[PDB]
Amino acid sequence: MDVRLAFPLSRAEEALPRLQALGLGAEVYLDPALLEEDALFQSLRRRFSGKLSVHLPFWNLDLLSPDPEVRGLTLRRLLFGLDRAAELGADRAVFHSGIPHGRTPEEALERALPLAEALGLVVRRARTLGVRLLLENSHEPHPEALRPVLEAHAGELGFCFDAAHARVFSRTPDPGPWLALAPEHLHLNDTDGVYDRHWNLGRGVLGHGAWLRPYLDRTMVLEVREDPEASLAFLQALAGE
Ligand SMILES: [Zn+2]
Ligand SMILES: [Zn+2]
Ligand SMILES: [Zn+2]
Repeated sequence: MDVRLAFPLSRAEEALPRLQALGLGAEVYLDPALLEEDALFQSLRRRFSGKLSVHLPFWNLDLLSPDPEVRGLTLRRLLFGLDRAAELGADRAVFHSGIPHGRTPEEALERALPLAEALGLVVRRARTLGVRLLLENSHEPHPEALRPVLEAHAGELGFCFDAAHARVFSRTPDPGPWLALAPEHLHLNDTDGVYDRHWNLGRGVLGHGAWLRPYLDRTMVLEVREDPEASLAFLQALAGE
């Protein structure tokens, strides 16, 4: 199994020893404040070899923001993040759609093709660099608003499924409709069904045993804020039956 630990670049020193010890890959979140810090990228690239992907910046970003300066910043953040991903030898880079929380299905759907268009330069940059670009669900109420973005890009854009985001932020809490988008990348954790807890698998309400087994051959990222061993042990028991 390709199982990776999520951590911010800002906590790499702290997460690396634990990665080694558990034989995990990495998905590194590119702290916007740290994007220009050449030495941190050099240090990481030397100190880790093993499968690596990145989470592109996302906080307060949206390619379709009504604020033109936010749109500009968002584009710069995604493109620079992709440069850094390539430097770290990342296979994949994950990003959010930028959709605000609480849009209606109609509002989310209307953003789909404008988003596909706005992603033109980002998809092109990823292609040039040899980095696979993945869109993750966040606040979309239903997977139908992501489907046209994927289709417009005709296989050049992949999907990362985060089940907790569907459960706590969307109007489609069941994993089924989201799984129908064929995620190649899974963001794994558990939640109480109220907050995006980033707890270990087995600790919450998502019932991964009921739906996750078919996806164990895909890249899985433990997006867990506590020690991730319990999730790795969950995955291993799931894999053995
Ligand atoms: Zn994410
Ligand atoms: Zn996620
Ligand atoms: Zn989350």
